[PDB]
Amino acid sequence: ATLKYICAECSSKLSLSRTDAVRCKDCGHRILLKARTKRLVQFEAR
Amino acid sequence: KPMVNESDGVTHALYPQEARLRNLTYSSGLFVDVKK
Amino acid sequence: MIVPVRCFSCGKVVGDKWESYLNLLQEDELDEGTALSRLGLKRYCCRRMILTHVDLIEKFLRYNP
Ligand SMILES: [Zn+2]
Ligand SMILES: [Zn+2]
Repeated sequence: ATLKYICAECSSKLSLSRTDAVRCKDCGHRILLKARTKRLVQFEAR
Repeated sequence: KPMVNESDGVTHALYPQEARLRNLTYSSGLFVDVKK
Repeated sequence: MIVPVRCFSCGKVVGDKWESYLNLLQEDELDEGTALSRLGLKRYCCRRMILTHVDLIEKFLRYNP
């Protein structure tokens, strides 16, 4: 149910708030993405 | 070989792909036997 | 970079023909020139479309998450 961030390599829904480091649950790989929006998006099909 | 000495962590065996994304400098350590 | 659906020039469907064509080459060991005619691609506008596609998507897929 939900998520927020992600690990570039070991793609694993993660997340946290301020001063929670910027690492991952396993992969140190301090990168982290920000997975899609819930607000669905629409497109012109042309 | 390339290394990333960052405070709050060891020294990661740095890599291209990451130095780019992170805006680091894909460099490395220079060591010489200083004799006294 | 995935087969184009339909040719830019005349618009004739061509999205399907990708896999079929790749076979008429590998398996049915034919030559492009014929493989294309086999798939019903008449004029060059349709021919050039398939004959020239560079299915990059494959190298893309080969990445990870
Ligand atoms: Zn991780
Ligand atoms: Zn055509």
